[PDB]
Amino acid sequence: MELTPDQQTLLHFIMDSYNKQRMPQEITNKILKEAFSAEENFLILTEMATNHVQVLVEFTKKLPGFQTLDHEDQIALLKGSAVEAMFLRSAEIFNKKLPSGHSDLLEARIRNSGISDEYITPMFSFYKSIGELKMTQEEYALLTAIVILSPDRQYIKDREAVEKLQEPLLDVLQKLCKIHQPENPQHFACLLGRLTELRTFNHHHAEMLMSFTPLLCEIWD
Amino acid sequence: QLLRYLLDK
Ligand SMILES: CCOC(=O)c1ccc(NC(=O)c2c3c(nn2-c2ccccc2)CCN(S(=O)(=O)c2cccs2)C3)cc1
Repeated sequence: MELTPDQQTLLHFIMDSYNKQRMPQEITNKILKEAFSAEENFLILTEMATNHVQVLVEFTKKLPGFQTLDHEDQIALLKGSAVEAMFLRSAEIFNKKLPSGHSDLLEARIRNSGISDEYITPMFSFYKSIGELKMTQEEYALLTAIVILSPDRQYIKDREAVEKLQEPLLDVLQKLCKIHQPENPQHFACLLGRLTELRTFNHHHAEMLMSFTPLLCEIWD
Repeated sequence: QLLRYLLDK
């Protein structure tokens, strides 16, 4: 069926936060003008990943009911979703927001930034599988909100309070898949199936760190 | 620290 006026208010409020968030021009111009080397390619990724942490906190702050949660759970939800939310945002940027040369130049930069092949190949297989879904900005905004408000995270004291905030967002997303994709009735299960693929990046990222920026060090280690 | 600042501002 169709979204209720209550769900429309909830979607508009999420989009108000998500749509304002953009990659700065100084970083975008750096992808095309900076020198190509393993050290410089790694530096651009640090600047990008740092910017995402400020973007994540700003989006999470506006999520209805997040500010009413226990302070320790607020930190655990941010730390637990930092990696997943970044790759989901990376998938959106790598499959959409690119003029003519940025797409291929950034791929070359990621591949030649000193990150091992065992971590590189799953990234691009995830970007390609997500790109086949042909998701809209609404679906990206909701999936990010669902990734952040995950009650299954480690060291969460009040998991039920997280479940209460997540459930309205899964319901809006379920209704969106039925409306914009009625010919593919299994589209919703496919979106959630890509989340188990997103979760495998957590162990890959931890391994990559054992082999920055004050903000990145706090959210990671 | 930096997370709490960004969270509470
Ligand atoms: C709408 C605005 O959104 C944002 O603010 C935003 C979105 C995405 C990103 N993405 C990235 O920083 C990023 C990384 C990688 N790829 N990749 C990427 C960027 C664009 C497109 C596709 C992929 C691999 C290495 N990691 S890392 O955390 O391991 C790392 C960190 C340092 C050294 S290595 C980071 C940044 C900001």
